[PDB]
This record gives sequence, C-alpha cells and structure tokens, in this order.
Amino acid sequence: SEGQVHRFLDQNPGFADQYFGRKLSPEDVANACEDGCPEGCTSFRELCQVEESAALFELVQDMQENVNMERVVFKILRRLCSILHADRCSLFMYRQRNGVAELATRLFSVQPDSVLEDCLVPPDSEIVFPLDIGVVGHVAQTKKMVNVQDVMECPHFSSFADELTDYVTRNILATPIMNGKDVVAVIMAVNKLDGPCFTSEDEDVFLKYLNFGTLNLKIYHLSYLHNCETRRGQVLLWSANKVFEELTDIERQFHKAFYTVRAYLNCDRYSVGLLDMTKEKEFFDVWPVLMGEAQAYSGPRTPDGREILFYKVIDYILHGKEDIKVIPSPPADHWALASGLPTYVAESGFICNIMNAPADEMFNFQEGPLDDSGWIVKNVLSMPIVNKKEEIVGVATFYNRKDGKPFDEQDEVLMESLTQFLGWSVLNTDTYDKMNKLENRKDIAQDMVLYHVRCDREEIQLILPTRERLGKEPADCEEDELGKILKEVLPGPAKFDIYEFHFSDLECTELELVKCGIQMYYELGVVRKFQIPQEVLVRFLFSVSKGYRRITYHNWRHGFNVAQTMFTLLMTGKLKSYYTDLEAFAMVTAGLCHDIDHRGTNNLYQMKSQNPLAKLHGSSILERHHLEFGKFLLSEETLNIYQNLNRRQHEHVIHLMDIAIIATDLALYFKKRTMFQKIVDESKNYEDRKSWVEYLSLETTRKEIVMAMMMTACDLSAITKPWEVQSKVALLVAAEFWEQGDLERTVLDQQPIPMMDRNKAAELPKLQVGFIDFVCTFVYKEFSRFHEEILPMFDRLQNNRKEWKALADEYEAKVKALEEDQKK
Amino acid sequence: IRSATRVMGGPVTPRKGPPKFKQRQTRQFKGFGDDIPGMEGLGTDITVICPWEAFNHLELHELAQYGII
Amino acid sequence: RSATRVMGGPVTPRKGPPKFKQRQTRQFKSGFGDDIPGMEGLGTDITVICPWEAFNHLELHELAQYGII
Amino acid sequence: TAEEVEKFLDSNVSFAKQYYNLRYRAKVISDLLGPREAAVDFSNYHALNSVEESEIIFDLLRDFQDNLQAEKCVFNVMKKLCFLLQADRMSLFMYRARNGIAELATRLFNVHKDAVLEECLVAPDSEIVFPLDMGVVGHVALSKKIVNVPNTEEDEHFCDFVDTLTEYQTKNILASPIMNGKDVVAIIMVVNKVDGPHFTENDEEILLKYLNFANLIMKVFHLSYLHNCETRRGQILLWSGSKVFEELTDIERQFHKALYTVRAFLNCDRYSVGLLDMTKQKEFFDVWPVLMGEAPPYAGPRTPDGREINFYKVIDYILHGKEDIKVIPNPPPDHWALVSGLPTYVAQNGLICNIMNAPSEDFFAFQKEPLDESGWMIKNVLSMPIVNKKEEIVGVATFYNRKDGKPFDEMDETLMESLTQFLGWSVLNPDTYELMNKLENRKDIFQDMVKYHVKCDNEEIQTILKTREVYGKEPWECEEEELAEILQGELPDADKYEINKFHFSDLPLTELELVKCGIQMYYELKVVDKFHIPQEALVRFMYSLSKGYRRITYHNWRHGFNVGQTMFSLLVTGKLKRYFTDLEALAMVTAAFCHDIDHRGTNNLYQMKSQNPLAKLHGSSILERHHLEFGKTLLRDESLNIFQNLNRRQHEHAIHMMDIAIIATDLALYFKKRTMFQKIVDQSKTYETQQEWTQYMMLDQTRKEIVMAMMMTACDLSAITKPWEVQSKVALLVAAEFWEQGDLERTVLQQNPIPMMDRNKADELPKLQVGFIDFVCTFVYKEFSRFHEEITPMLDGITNNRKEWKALADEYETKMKGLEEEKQKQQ
Ligand SMILES: Nc1nc2c(ncn2[C@@H]2O[C@@H]3COP(=O)(O)O[C@H]3[C@H]2O)c(=O)[nH]1
Ligand SMILES: Nc1nc2c(ncn2[C@@H]2O[C@@H]3COP(=O)(O)O[C@H]3[C@H]2O)c(=O)[nH]1
Ligand SMILES: CC(C)Cn1c(=O)n(C)c(=O)c2nc[nH]c21
Ligand SMILES: CC(C)Cn1c(=O)n(C)c(=O)c2nc[nH]c21
Ligand SMILES: [Mg+2]
Ligand SMILES: [Mg+2]
Ligand SMILES: [Zn+2]
Ligand SMILES: [Zn+2]
Repeated sequence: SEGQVHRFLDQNPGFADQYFGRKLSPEDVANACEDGCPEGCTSFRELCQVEESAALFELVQDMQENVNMERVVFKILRRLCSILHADRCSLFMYRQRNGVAELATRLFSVQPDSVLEDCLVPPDSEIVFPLDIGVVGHVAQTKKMVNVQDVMECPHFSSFADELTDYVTRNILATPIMNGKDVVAVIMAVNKLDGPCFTSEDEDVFLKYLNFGTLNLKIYHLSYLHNCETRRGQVLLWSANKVFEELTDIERQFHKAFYTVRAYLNCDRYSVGLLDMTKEKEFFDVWPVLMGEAQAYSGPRTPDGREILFYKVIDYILHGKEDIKVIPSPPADHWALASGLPTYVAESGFICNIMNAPADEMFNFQEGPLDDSGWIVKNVLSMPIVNKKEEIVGVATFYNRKDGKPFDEQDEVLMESLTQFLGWSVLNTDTYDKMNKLENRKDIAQDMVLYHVRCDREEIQLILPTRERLGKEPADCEEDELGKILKEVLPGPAKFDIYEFHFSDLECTELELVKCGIQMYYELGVVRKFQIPQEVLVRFLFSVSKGYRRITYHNWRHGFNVAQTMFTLLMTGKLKSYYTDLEAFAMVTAGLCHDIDHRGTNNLYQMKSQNPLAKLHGSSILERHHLEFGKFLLSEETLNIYQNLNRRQHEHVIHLMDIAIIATDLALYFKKRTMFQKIVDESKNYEDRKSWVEYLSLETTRKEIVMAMMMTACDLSAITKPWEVQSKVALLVAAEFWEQGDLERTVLDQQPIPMMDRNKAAELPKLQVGFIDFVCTFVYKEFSRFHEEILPMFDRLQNNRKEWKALADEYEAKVKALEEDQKK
Repeated sequence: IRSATRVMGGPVTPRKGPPKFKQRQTRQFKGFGDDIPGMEGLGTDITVICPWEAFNHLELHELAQYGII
Repeated sequence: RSATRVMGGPVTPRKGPPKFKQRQTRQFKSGFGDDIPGMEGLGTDITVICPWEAFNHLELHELAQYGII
Repeated sequence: TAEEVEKFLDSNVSFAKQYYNLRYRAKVISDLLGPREAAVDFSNYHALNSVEESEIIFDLLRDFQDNLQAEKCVFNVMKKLCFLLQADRMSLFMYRARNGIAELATRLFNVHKDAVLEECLVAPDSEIVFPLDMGVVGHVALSKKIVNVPNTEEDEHFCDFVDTLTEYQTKNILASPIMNGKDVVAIIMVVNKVDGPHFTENDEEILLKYLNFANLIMKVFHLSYLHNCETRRGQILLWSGSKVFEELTDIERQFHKALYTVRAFLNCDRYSVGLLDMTKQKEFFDVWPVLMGEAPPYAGPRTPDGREINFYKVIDYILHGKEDIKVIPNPPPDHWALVSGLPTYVAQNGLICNIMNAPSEDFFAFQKEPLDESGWMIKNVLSMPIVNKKEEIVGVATFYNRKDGKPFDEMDETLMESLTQFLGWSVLNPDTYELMNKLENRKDIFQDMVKYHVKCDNEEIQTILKTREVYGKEPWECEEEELAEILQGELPDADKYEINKFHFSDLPLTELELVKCGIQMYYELKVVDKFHIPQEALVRFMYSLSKGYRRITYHNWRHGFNVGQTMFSLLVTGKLKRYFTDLEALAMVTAAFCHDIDHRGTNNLYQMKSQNPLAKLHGSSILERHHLEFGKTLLRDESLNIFQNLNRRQHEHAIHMMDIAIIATDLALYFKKRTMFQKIVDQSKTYETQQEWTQYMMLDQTRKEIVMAMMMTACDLSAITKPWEVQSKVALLVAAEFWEQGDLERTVLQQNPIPMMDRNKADELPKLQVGFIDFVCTFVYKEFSRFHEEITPMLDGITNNRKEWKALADEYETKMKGLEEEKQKQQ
C-alpha cells in the first residue's frame, strides 16, 4: 500500500538514508524527472540542487528587470510555503504615523498554488496592527525572530484576524526584514501541516531562504527614500527661490510658495487658512461688553490667547481641473472648516494624521460626496504655521494622496519641512510693513517741514504787491504785468553797489537782501533767456531766506554774502570768460543754498555726538545735508526755477550744484589744493589772455577745479572786507564757537579746544592771525596771481592780518608786563 | 471577489481610543550668533573713511587746532 | 607594486586645455508674479469700512450728506 | 527490510522524488545556502556540467548578505568569470562626470584566475583616467552595448597607452556596460583569450548571463550613494534657511552664520570664502587726479559687470586638524587661498571650476609643498561664484580635499551649487537692512526740523516771561518764585475777561492774549502747584501750541483756544469736575488744547480719497490719530514737558486719558456711542440725592470715559451755541473752508462736490445750518441739559441760533419761490 510504503519509509531512519543515498542510473534519473534533466545529474541530491538553482536564477532575472517587489516576493513566498510544508504565509508592511508604528497587510493567505490576484490586498482592505496587539507587533518591536509552539499558550497573541478571516491558527513563525536598524516588513508562516510545531531545520531554512526577499525589499525601500528626499530638496529650493523674489505681505508670499510647488506634493486638494493676529481691542470696542450691552466672547482660544478667526482661505483643487479660489470671509460651513480639524489644530498645535476619515468620531466629516465629481475625503493631514516667536499664523491641511495610500512618515516630514520654512519667512512681511510705515512717516514729516519753510500768499505781497496795484492774485497775473511790477520795487543796479568787493549788509534788512538776490538774477540775464517765471523766482528766494535758522553766524546774511561774492567774482573779476550763462546760473543758485540748514555746530561735533546726520552721511556730514535740503526745495513745482530747461541742461546744472556745494568743505580744499596751483602755473606761460581764454573754455576738469576753488574763496570772503566790516564779523564766529564749546562741555563732558571756549576769549587775535596765515593766504595769493583784477582781496587780507597782528602784540605785551613784572 | 482579508469599505484595526498626535519639530533646528568663533572681526564699521592723506605731522596737528581735522 | 603601475597620481592620455562648466540659469531663473491664478484679489487692499448695521438708509443718506461718513 | 518499499519506489519514481523533496530538500537547501566552499575543479579548463553550474550559481548567491561590500562581491564575480570566459585579465572602469565632461576611471585592475583583493584594488592616486572618446572603453560607453574585437590591429579606436605603461600586449577585447536603467555605471573588460584566436559567441552568452549578479550590487551601491547625497542637500538647505531668517543683518555676518552651521554636511578638509567690493563709481575728487595725470589708471582683472576685482575680507575654515576659523581684512596676495589665482579667474569669468590633481596643473600655480606641519597638501579643489539677483558676482567660495580622498564629482557640484544659489538669493536681507537704517536716519533728521520750526525760541519767550527786563538773568537762572511773580504780574485777570463763562468771545483779543489766558486757565485749576509743573515749560508749551496751528481759514489757534475754554467752563461752571480728579482734569484741558494741532483744512474723506500718506499710515481715524501723535511728540520734548514731575502710574494715566479724549472728537465715533450716554443719563435719575450719584460715579471708570468722550464732542461743536453775532461770522468762516476744499476736490480729482461743499450753492447755507442743528448738536446739548441744570444756557443759545437760521432760510426760500413762478414759470 502507498500509505504502508510511506510509513515504513518514515519510521525507519536506518534504511531511508541508504536507499536514497544510492548511485542511481542516468536513464533512471532522466525518466524520474519531468521532461529531461541534463547529463550532469545522477542522484536525487543533484536533481534537487539543479532545480533549485535554476529557480533561484529565474528569480534573480526577475528582480533584474525593474523594481517588481510584489511579484518576486509572492513567488518566493510560494516556494517557501512549498519547502516548509506549511499552508499559509503573509506579508505585513511596516508603516509609521503620528510617531507610532503600524503593521498593515500587503499579501495575505499565499498558498503553494495561487495567483497574484487572490493574494494582493488593496489599500482599502488592509488590517492595520499596532505595535502592541498580536504576535506580529512583538516581532516588530523586539527585532527578533519568534517561534511559537502553541498559540493558546502565547501571552501576547491576538485573535482579531481569526474571526474576520474564519481561520484557526496552531503555529506561527515570523521574522523582521531589516534595512539596517529599521524594520521594513515581516513575513509570517502559519499552521504548519508538516507536524505539531516548527522544527529547528524549518527555522534554519526560513532564516537562510529569506536573504533574497530582504535584498528586494531593501532595493524597494532605498528607491522610495531616494525619491522622497529628492522631492523634499526640490520643494525647499523652489520655496527659497520664490520667497527671496521681493518683499511683499504674508498672503502674496504664501500663495506664491504654495502654488509653485503644487506638482511636488502629489495631493488631490489642500487648503490654507490665515488666522487673525490682533492681540487687543480698542476702548470703543471693549466699552459695550464692559457695560453689558454685548456678551463677552466665549469660544476656542489659541495657546497665545488670541481668538481663532480665519479671515481668508485659499483652496487648491487639483484632482480634476485646476481651480484656485480665494474666500474673502470664510463661512462657518466651508468644506474645509466644517470638519473642525483646523480649529482644533489652532487651539492645540498638533500635527494630525487621519487614516479613515469617514469612520471618525472626534471630528465630523461629510461622510459623502463633497461635490458632483464624487470626491470623498479619505485621508487628511493638518499642520500649523508658526513664526520664530512661537505664534500660530495659519493652518495648512492636505487631502487624499494621489497614489491612494495613507500619509506615511516621509510625507509628514516633507510637508512639515515646507511649513517650517514658510513659518520662518514671516520676518520678511514684518520688515515690509515696518518699511512702509517708516516711508509714510518720513513723507509726512517732509510735508510738515515744507509748509513752514515755503512762502505763503500773504508773505509774497511784501515783494509782489499785485493785490492793490492790479487788484488780482499774483498767480493769475500775466508775465508783462509781473515784470512791470517788479521793475519799480526792485532796487537799482547801483543803488546797493552789488558789483563791488566791499559790499556790506549791516545797513540792509532781510527783505532788502532778498530783493538784491532777485536783482542779481535779473542782472545776469538768465531770467529772459530761460523763461524763468518771476513769481516762482520770488517765492524761491523768500523760501531760501526762510530756510536759514536764526543762529548767530550761519544765518541768511552769510548765504547772501557768499552769493554776492560769487556774483562779483564772476562779473567784476572777469572769471565769466571761462563759463557760459547756464554755469553762472547754477553757480549763483548753489552759492545761495550752501548753508541752508546749518544747526550751529561743525562736522566733528556731529561725529562725536552720534547725530543722525553723522549716521546717514559718512564723509561730509553737513555739506551733504545742505545739498539734499536745497535740492528738496527745488523739486517742488512752485519753487522750481529750473522749470523750463532741457534734460541735458538740467543734468548739467544738478552736477554743477553737487560739485559746488560739497566743495565748501575745508578738508576737501586742503586735499585737492595743488591742482589749482598747477593750473595757474600753466596759465602763466601760455600766452596773452585771449588764447588762454580760448583754451580753458573747453577743459571740463580744469573748469570744475576752478569752480571748487571759487567756492572755497567765496566761502571765506568775510575776511577780505575792510577793517570796519571786519573785527565785527569776527566776534560772531567766536560767539558761535563759544556756544558749541559750552554744548560740548555740558553734554559730552569734554574739554574744548582753545578756540572753542569762552575762558580764552583774549586770544582771539592770535587765533585769527594763525587762521589767516594757514588757510586764506594761499588761495587769495593764487587767485591774485591768476587774475590781476582780484588784487584788492589780497591787499585787504594783508591789511586785516596786520591789524590782527598788532592787536595780538598789544595783548602779549599786556600779559607779559602783568605776569613777569607786577608779581615779581 | 470577497478579497483576501474579507474586508471592504476601509482599513480595520483592533485599536480603540482617542488618537495621539505628534507634538512638533521645534528643537533640532533651533545675543544672536555670538557663540560662533571669529565673529568679532565681522561687522560694518564707522571708521572706514580715510582720516587724512600724506601730510606733515605739524600740519596735521595744526588742522586739529582749527577744527578742520 | 600597484596594479596600474603608477603611484604619483592619476594619469590620463590627454593634454591640458582646461574646460569649466557654465552656471545653470534656466531652471529657476528665466509685482514680480501676477500670472498666478487668484493673485488679483489677494493683496493688502486696505478698504476697511465700518458696517454700521444700526442706521437705516434715511439716516445713512443724511449722514453721508454732511461728509461725516 | 523495505525491499518491497524500494520496488514500489522504483515502480513510481515520481513518488520517490516527492518523498525525498518532502523529507530531505530542506537539509540540502540549508547546507548549500550555508558556508560550504563550493567544490569546482579550477585546475584546468573544461566544460561545466549541471552539477558544477548549480554549484557556481549557488555561489555568488551565498554572498547576498546584509553587509554587501560591493568591491568584494564584484571581485568574486570577476574571478569566477575569468575561469568561465577563458580570459587572461579583467578590470573594472567606474563612471564619473566632472565639469559636464564624463570620465572613466579605474577601480579594479588585473584580476586573473587566481588573484586576491589587495593585489587588485586601485587606490585613488593610481587611477588611469580615460576620456570617453579615446579607446574601445569610450566606444562601449557611448554605444551602451557589448563590443567584441577579434583583432586589436584592425580596430580604429584602440589605444595602447595602457599597453606601453603596463608592458602588456592585447589581441582580443570584449566589454559590456553595467547600467542603472538609462545611465552607465561601470564597464567590465576582458583581454587576451587563452588557448583561442578570439572570443566566440558562447563567451558573449556566458558574460551576458552572469552579468546579472553584478547589476544588483551596482544598483544598491548607486542608490545608497544618491540617497545619502540627497539627504545631505536637504539638510544643508533647511539649516541655511533656519539660520538666515533669525534676524536682519549685513552680508558678512549672515554668510558666516549660514556657512558655519553646515560645516558637518560638507565633507571637505578646508574651505574659504572671499568677498568682493561692490563699489561701482567713485566721486569727483577721486577721479580728478587720474584725469589730471597724478596717478596711473587701473590696469588688471575686471569682473564681467565692469568693476575692479578687490577682495576686502576672506574667511578661512580649517577642519582637517583642530577646528580654526579666522578672518583676514584686506588679505595680501600671498594668502594661501588667493596665491593659486583660481579665485581671480572665477571672478573674471564667473565659471564653475573643478580641478583634479592640482599640483600637476600648469594653468594655475598651486603649492607643491605641505602648507602646514601636519603635511596637508592640496590635491583637489572646486571653486564657484556667488551671484545676486542682478547677475553681479558678490564673492567666491572654494573647497579643498574631500574627506574620503576622492576627486569631486557631479553630486558634490550639484550640492554646492544649490548651497551657493541659496546664498546668492539671500542677499536681499542685507540690502533691506541698509535701506531700513538709511530710511530711519532720514526720518529722524526731518523730524528735528519740524521741532525747531514749531518750538518757541528764547527770543519769543521774552514777550511773556520778561525776565531779561525785570532782572538781568535768563529764565534758566531764575528760580520758581521770581517766575511766579512775573507771571502773576503779566497774566490777565480771570473774572474781568470772563474766562469761565459760556458766552466768552475771542474776537477782540489777540493771539498772545489767548496764550496768556490759557496759562491763566492752567493756573486757575490749582494744578500747577500740586504737580510741580515748571512755569517756563508751561509757557513754552503754550507758545509752541500757538505756533503749531496752521494759518487756515477756520482751524486756527483760535478754534483750539475756544475748545479749551469750553472744556474749562464745563469743568468749573458746569460743575462736571465733581467726578474727575485733578490729574484727569489736567489731561482734559491739555487734550482739549491739542485736538487739531496740525489740521490741513480737509476732512478724513479727502485724505482717504486722495491716497494721502496719512491715510496709508493710520487708516481708521486719520486726522485724529495724526493730531494725537503730533501732540504727544511735543510733550516728549524735555523743554516742553509739563508731565516731567509725575511718577510712572500718574504719567501713564494722563497719557491714557489724552488718547481717550483726542480720538473721541471723531464724529462717527460719537455717532456710534450716543445711546450708551443716554442710558447713563437715564440711570442717573434713579438715585435719591446727587451725593449718592457722585459717590457711585467716582468709582466707575467706563462711565467716566464715556462722559469724557461726550464732553469732548460737546466742546468741539461749542461754536454753534454762541450769541448770534459770533455765529454769524463763524458760519461764514466754516463755509469758506468747506468751499475751498470743494473746489480743491473738483480740480485735483474728478467728482462733483456735495451741495454742502460746492461754491455755487452759497445761498443755501441757512438750510444746511438748520439741518446740522437738528441732526447733531441738539441731542448732546439736550442730554447734557438733562444731566446737569447748569448747561441750560448752551441749549437756549443753540435753540435761538436755530430760530434765526430758520428765519433766514425761510426768507431765502420765499425769495427763490417768487423768483421762479412770476419770472420763470408763468412768465
Ligand atoms: N486567515 C489567515 N490569518 C493569518 C495569516 N497569517 C497570519 N494570520 C493571522 O493574522 C494575525 C495577526 O496577529 P498574530 O500575529 O498574533 O496572529 C496572526 C495570525 O493569527 C494567513 O495567512 N491567513
Ligand atoms: N595589463 C592590463 N591592461 C588592460 C586591462 N584591461 C584593459 N586594459 C587595457 O587598458 C585599456 C583601456 O582602453 P583600451 O581601449 O586601450 O583597451 C584596454 C586595454 O588595452 C587589464 O586587465 N590588464
Ligand atoms: C567759521 C569757519 C567757517 C572759518 N572761519 C571763517 O570763515 N571766518 C570768516 C573767520 O573769520 C574765521 N575765524 C576762525 N575761523 C573762521
Ligand atoms: C464739520 C465741523 C466744522 C462741524 N461744524 C461746526 O462745528 N460748525 C460750527 C458749523 O457751523 C458747521 N457746519 C457744518 N459743520 C459744522
Ligand atoms: Mg558749511
Ligand atoms: Mg478734528
Ligand atoms: Zn558757509
Ligand atoms: Zn476741532
């Protein structure tokens, strides 16, 4: 009997090793095997070896083509089931969510004869298993192979699959597939038909035979991780590119960043909601609640203490046709807000992962078709968006991964990185708002400054009495009428002798100086050539006069004196030969506004006191401020005397003004001083004056150097005045210096220099003599040598030096005869 | 067909209770920037302007007396 | 000694006209962005108006007449 | 015995095989898959039968362990293929790409039938680098196919450089590429078939069949390398993003912070960063000497942007030994990183440079000696530029001596390119930092000029505080007593001018007299002595308030003084002070005096419609918040601070009261909170005596604030309760201002003004005035009359004014009616 043969074989180990360990004839092994084995095989061992080697080679060839994973592991599971004489095997795939581990199913009830259709499980049929329930959880958590002799005696065993699948288990054997120190999957064999329990040989075969499925799963896991990391890197790079494009508000930045990376997320829909950031309410909004007219707020509150209020929601529909929608005021029944998950996320600040949203109890869902397209929510993942101050500014929620699988650890890491990067970028929005507010404040301050400096309607009537003579406002007057009015009021060319080197303003009022300033412009002839409006000219002169502060020395009188000295240098000194009319226009205009807003202190005091002037401007603190203020006044339409000028002429005038105003700095004059000497020396040998005038009229750089030198000479012109005018101005500068020294002593608590203290007020003649010897003499001697018409300046300078020296010797004799004679 | 696991509709699990959620990632990536060595030299200065060019020491002293320095 | 019989350094049967790669400026590079859908109604758009919601259109029109609104 | 059993087994050999594979297959599978040193006769060359084929197949399968050392496994496969293919030597040429030009270096060389790993492994310094278009190796790289060369002489693309170098002769070649699916990963080769003319087709079949095992090993190696590189790139980018957004800082500190943290993810011994100077154009005094001929023009390298190449700061990161970080301002040309000349070349061209075997390079000048005592010597470098959003090079970053002793490859280039791309984008933050600093400084400068133009100087203060005449000292030297005597001498009498009455008129008085009356008002509240207010500061503050008001048709200093006088009269004559304290009353008056300090003559609607900067800044209540801000600015000045002798709590309470008062002047806000004041007034009538009501109100802050707002609103509109003579002129002033704003609206903008503003309808003023009286003022005045009996004069005055305005409007309407029927309709 066949059963008799089988039993006699199995209960007789002595004979079994003998007959099967026999040299079998080649034709016998040829007939025994199906089809025909090659000549190599001669025994059962060789036949089994050849067959198994061929099967393993075919399996390797299958893995070679691409990443199949499922098919290869199914075939090796069938082979292992045949080898082990079991009847069931399964594949449980490791997955991590919310920081906890799970063991889903990927292959179930694989039998020695089966097809991939009846063992593969769709994502909607997996039996998830926590890391505590069941033997599989123990295997996953202990990272060790587990053999169970009897299931009924196993403490950590779960029967959950038995009722569902209607099966009874009597033996279990499992092992974790590892990719280093992380579990990838577990493979389990159930209900050993071979015998009562798993023998040691079956354990050894199970351990050895699985070194190939481990390789396949390792390849699959490595490919998945590489793809995920590449996608995360691309997302971060694109977000960084979009964030740094410009400075905008939070909403624009968030929308750009979220829209640009819509292809790297692989999601059906995702919505972004923005939370209000109002910390406190105003008095007129808290009054009704405190008076019992309205009920106090009672609802969810963020951990910062604010009120959850989504004031804007942006939707991204991607499954069908792209439809980006922005909701101004999100209704309470919005398809995203109605779940209640974003509100809970805002209250807590937790990353929430949902596997089966319809079968949920904490948050309610629609549990049906959201839209006519029949898109049903199946997987949700929500994260907060916090800045560097740990304040939630929004909530991002993602739905329905495209591939049809629940959100795993990699997706959580990717989207958390995206939201983390977007949270830090809020610092750009704060800087944007702060910049806008600063700009608005500066513009307001500039307007308030402009109102006070400008000349109003009533003030202009002191110079343009059109309200009575014409009975009309100056704006509506005609050019001819304005000129006729101006002719009478304006002083005559020789009334105030504005052409001389000895002009004194001590006998004229401020209005007289303004009228003389207008008369200089009329004398230069630029009024009729450039079509300068006369009302604009008068208003500009009055505004410039008002711009100067009411300080001791650097008041409007100093500016007018410098302008008049430049005018007489151009006209009386015959330095106009080298310059055109536009250059003279710009020169006079720059001379008027060279000390427009002097505060009464020099540059060094600005540097030492950390004034904002010393911070905004680095090299020439005050001299750059005056130019900026003067150009600010000229930018106004009503005060722009450059209204009718070509673009090239305007740029030329602006460049000349920039050169002239900054040139008044004494340090720059000291540095670039020998170039003027070289130019003078070149002039002295060229030829008669006509050829030199012809040549120098074309050299731009030499003309600019002479321009700067004339600026410097005009700035210090107060010394080349007659001794009556001198010795009176010299007291004003001393008073200003003494005031600055007092400010230095009280505020900065530093001892002033011997020039800048009231105690050494008897050494003024010596200091004046030293200043004359050091600074003025070089420039005035060089200008006298250049043009012989400027000799009176040098003569008066030498006379003033003689007078100051005589005073110094008198003081020295007095102090000598006191100290070294009276005491001794 | 009845499927391998005999389960339809959605994933089943033998775990009941309130779900747990991850806290955040707010420690691994978190005076500003002062512990970095070599940090002292870096920083914009307010003395990047040349005081004066090649001048005699007596003239340099004289410039200070007149506040032009 | 060595299987490749060279110890000083790598050897190549070529010459020395060094060639270097150009920077990529096509993928990422080439207000700023307005073609994005939904960008029009997403700015600051400061138009905060008090709803009033307590004045009928008679008194509302009267209030608007005097310019207080 | 089982003789019948063995006969039965012979009868059905299938059953015997079944029994054997049930009870014995597991043992043979366990033994074969375990260490068994497969026995194949390798002594001679012979054909392989099924048993030996199975043995060699189970080998190369025993090696599929967890460690999976690629080199050892591929070496074993090659050693077996040597016997299988009947070849003499084999080698492995790895595939790498540098500078966009792919190379083919060697890793395994000269493996024969009986060889060992140490004698066939190739160190990184012994590689034979081959271009991709020189030999048959390059041909198989390009064609991506197996190539068989029966004779080397007939081959056109065969190179004998290795043959001469390795004193070897090759007559046969057969190679095949190992691919990851679309990109080659390595090339295997055979040479000099033993005991044969050339490699046959069977050798090709054997090589193709046994190449399967090496493909998986190459795949796992490549996948692991790529995954590691991508993870490193992601970490680098995220760390850099974290460190950039910490705060706003200049480029140097930001770059140092970004580059210090990612030092671990960059597998380099050294790397340094140099910073270029971005100055584009000099100034006139710097171009004068060059043009005049005092200094030779600059001659040297220039960036493609058109600037001089100057490195003003270089940061060195040394990591091979002890971690040192140094910064060298104005580095000399002798610097170790700059002496090579590669940074200057990169700055000139803006190209990514990858250099292998740097010492043996002729284009540049690299040091060929140990740079330090440890013997660290430059072998491989990589330098790339940093480019901002305007295609301007900002700096150059260089990297040296990869840690694993291998030349830089494509992945390193991509990683560092992503890092430098991120760094170049982040330059926006330092630019915004500098712009912010400049804007803040510019704002601070302009605000001082307003302070000077509004503050009362020492010359104007002598018009009231005549200290320079009664004494010889300036007000600073004088003590408080002398100032008090001078003030009491100068200040006008209170009852003579009727400063606490509801009919006070400012028409005869002058503005200086109004300032003196304001000082007298402050004195009359007994506030100066209580809080130790400096009298000089009080006078200067009042004069500054007088000067700060614009010379507008209506909103002059006179209007502010009228509002302040009305508030004082309400506090004193109206007996509304019983609730508030002295400090609250002081805040009342001070906020009343500065409610429209800087009015421009236009309402909030014009500010909103014309997009004024005030509308952009404040938004909700433009002019009221502007006035509050400007008024608080003046009080913050030391010379104009009357709150200086106040503790923190008192000062905070005063400031809060001021903000409550000033904003409350808004008409919409008053319109939205009338019913609450009505409810307070109604509640006031449920108490028996006034004393109880005063006691209750003194402890209710919100109702006091509501009364604050209502009294401010009543004082703002107080000009409509004056006798007929004053109203007849104030109405015309207000109408003129409104007409001016309307004609401004018609010109600058393009909307017709409302009938309340257009100049043509100048004869409908009585109708608008009576409508305004009926709409706004009557409610507040009637409520205040109900609240306190002493406010009735205001009610009777306003009702008389309404009667007169109604009479005028009726006369005008009758005139218009008559002029339109007898003259226009019926004729
Ligand atoms: N019907 C069926 N159940 C299985 C199979 N494999 C494992 N199980 C069962 O799934 C269960 C999961 O928890 P356990 O590991 O404790 O015990 C296991 C087994 O009882 C299989 O192949 N078919
Ligand atoms: N000595 C030796 N030379 C080889 C080996 N493999 C390839 N080569 C030689 O190196 C060369 C690489 O490109 P070739 O086309 O010149 O052909 C090859 C052969 O000439 C090897 O294993 N040993
Ligand atoms: C005050 C300073 C600009 C230089 N400066 C000057 O210009 N004048 C006219 C002086 O008399 C004078 N005395 C000292 N410094 C002087
Ligand atoms: C708008 C504001 C001037 C309020 N206001 C006012 O105070 N007075 C006195 C008026 O006559 C008037 N007429 C309109 N609005 C007016
Ligand atoms: Mg000056
Ligand atoms: Mg107002
Ligand atoms: Zn000057
Ligand atoms: Zn007002």
